[PDB]
Amino acid sequence: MTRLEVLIRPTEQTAAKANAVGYTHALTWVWHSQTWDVDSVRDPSLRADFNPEKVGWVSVSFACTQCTAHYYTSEQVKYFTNIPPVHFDVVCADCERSVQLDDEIDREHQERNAEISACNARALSEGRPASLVYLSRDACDIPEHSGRCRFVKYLNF
Ligand SMILES: [Zn+2]
Ligand SMILES: [Zn+2]
Repeated sequence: MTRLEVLIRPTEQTAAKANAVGYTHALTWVWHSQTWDVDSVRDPSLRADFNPEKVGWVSVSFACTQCTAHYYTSEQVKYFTNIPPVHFDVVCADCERSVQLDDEIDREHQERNAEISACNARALSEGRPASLVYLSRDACDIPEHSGRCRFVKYLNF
């Protein structure tokens, strides 16, 4: 449960009338779940048309660029109209983790390939063929990588 505050202030074309009645801004808010607790979701600041006789909607849409997670909320704002739609097209909290695995996959390939190196060397000292090959994403024998890498179970065995 996270509050997202939205500040609305008059456009240039309505600012004089807003001043005349002394109503210079609206501060409103909506709420969102943990899915959208990410750095790129920040309290917006908007310009809209002050109008003394209308109530407008502010709409805030969230959508993940990597998955189809999405969320729509809205709130009424007195005396402001034509409020720009707010869109957060972001990488959601669950997808943030998935793209970061690249640093893990790479580290684990480095480790494995060190062990492959050692096995090949040992084999050359025992008079067996040194048949193992280093891993990459296109040819990987770590079972937990399957999908992120092309799992080739018997690559090195
Ligand atoms: Zn996502
Ligand atoms: Zn791999």
